Amino acid sequence: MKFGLFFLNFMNSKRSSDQVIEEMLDTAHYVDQLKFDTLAVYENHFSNNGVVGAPLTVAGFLLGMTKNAKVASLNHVITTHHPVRVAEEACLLDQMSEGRFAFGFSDCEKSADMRFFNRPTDSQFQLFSECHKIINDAFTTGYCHPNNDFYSFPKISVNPHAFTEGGPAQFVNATSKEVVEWAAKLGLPLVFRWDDSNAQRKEYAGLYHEVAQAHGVDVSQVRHKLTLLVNQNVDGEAARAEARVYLEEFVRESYSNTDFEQKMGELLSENAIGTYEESTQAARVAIECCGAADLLMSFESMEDKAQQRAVIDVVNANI
Amino acid sequence: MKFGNFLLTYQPPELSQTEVMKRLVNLGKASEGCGFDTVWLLEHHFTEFGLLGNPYVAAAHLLGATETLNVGTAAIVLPTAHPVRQAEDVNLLDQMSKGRFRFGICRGLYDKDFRVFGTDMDNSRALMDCWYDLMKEGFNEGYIAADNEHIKFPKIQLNPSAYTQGGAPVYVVAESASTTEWAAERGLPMILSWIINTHEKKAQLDLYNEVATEHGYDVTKIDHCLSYITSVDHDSNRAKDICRNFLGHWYDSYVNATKIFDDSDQTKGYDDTNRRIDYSYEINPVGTPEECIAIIQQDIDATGIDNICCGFEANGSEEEIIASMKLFQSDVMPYLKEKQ
Repeated sequence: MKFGLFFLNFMNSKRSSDQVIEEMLDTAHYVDQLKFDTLAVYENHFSNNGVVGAPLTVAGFLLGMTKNAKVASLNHVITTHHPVRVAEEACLLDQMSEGRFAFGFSDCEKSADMRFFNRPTDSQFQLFSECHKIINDAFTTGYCHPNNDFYSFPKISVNPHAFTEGGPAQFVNATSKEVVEWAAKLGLPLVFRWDDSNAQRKEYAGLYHEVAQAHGVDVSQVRHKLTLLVNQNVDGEAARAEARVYLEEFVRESYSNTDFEQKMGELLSENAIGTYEESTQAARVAIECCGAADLLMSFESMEDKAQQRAVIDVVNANI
Repeated sequence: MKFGNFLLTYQPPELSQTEVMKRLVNLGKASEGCGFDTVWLLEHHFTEFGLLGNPYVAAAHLLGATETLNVGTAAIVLPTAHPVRQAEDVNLLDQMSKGRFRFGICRGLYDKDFRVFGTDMDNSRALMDCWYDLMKEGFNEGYIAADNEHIKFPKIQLNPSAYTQGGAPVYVVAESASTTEWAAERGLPMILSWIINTHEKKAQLDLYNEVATEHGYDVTKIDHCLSYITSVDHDSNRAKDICRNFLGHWYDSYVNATKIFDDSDQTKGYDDTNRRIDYSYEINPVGTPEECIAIIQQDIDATGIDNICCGFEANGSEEEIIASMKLFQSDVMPYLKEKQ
């Protein structure tokens, strides 16, 4: 059972690109000496909810800066990119850090993004599935030969080749029903989104399982993770007020007045927000509903560093 | 002055890819220990000439691994990537490193890079010129957009925000003069071939100058660069020997890099050479220290430029590559002197 961090790096009127970026760095430095085994970075473009578009870079920087934690890209949208860049970057990361990089990717969520990157949608999934083929080819072979309706070029070697046989550890982010299917077929772990309802993770979770079955894969081993937001305050109202102030834009952005109030209260209740007893309990249920072997929390919302930092030690001393 | 260590990540026939990645990181680190104030990286796809095709990422690793060292990308091939994505990367880089990143750009020499990255082959200069603007604009405004035959994307916000005012310092790796001109028009500092000579160099300058001036820049602060390949040893004969072999390899490798030439693939759309190079070791810091020292001052005294960056991979081994940088640090480094 593994634990770790993750940075969304949300910027506001109260915290700016420079602030967040540092704080993040500041924290990775701290955690390094603890028992957190992984750091992940959230990829986000053109809005205040995630001040990073290239998770692989930050990954490199943190990789270069740490001694103990694996470091991983949380949701690299390979759907809107050039699989080669991706692959080169990834093996590269694996090579330079010598086996300390993990590769979490994902399909494209915001519709727009896809549009902005010349990406048509009629192929969105296949396009995705493809990129991965290739990325995956390279990983395993050190080469590639596309020749698809999506991309065509002559065969090539993709340097540096890859430290880790087969390539770095991979994972997919659970955004759609159709993705968990595919992912299950190849029997590869997932990462459950903290913004998803407990039920949602369940379905998916189960879904995965059911499919893992029906095809052959022996996922007894597969380890999935889950991300959750942590925020504890001995004043539950406070921890709740802070967090909502914190997710306010995220929500108006992603869950378009679907019931801002409804959605919000739900995240407010499903995430690990509250007082210790409230926080800790909620974690627990979340884990159980989707069965994750790994928990990636995020202590970002906590404005006061001391408390935030004091929340971390606590979660640390647990183990 | 300013010293730099130049790294290609050229793979010798006796070193496996891994081996090279390791030596690559060790050198990046050792750099400063050797008196070098910047480490510069070349970008190159799919071949032994250069294994490192993503300088931003590499840069982030070393930048992260160090407190004060500086890192630059000797040659980011401008066109082949998306400006937005590059802007975010440089910006992250700049902000995370706290201003320790040098953005050396370049136009693009191998076809391959283009046939695979799916970029416009002929427009090579346009692109670079244009990409540059958008990026530029994002650099201080905080926004980016398009509207040309090149790309089209609507106004978006750009994160994070530049650390170093107006963006990271930009350099141009320029050989051509259409390009020497381009630079000058914006008065960008630059990097000079190690294949050309004193006159040749000095002459590129003038050209840079008559423009720089026509546009009112102060040629006095523009920091250009003397880029060379180095070989410091006591036996002048070994130094030059070793070096001769390197350039066979380099050259050969260099040549092969004009590979994907069997016509069953179209770059149609949907979505060569110079002359003698084997003797260019005669114009670079190769041989005893005394020999190095002279060769350098000469270009110095002739251009005014106080930044010379060198590449030691020629010595091949990790050890030799070091000795020859330590040698230099003690024996060449002290003895150089500013312009006229």
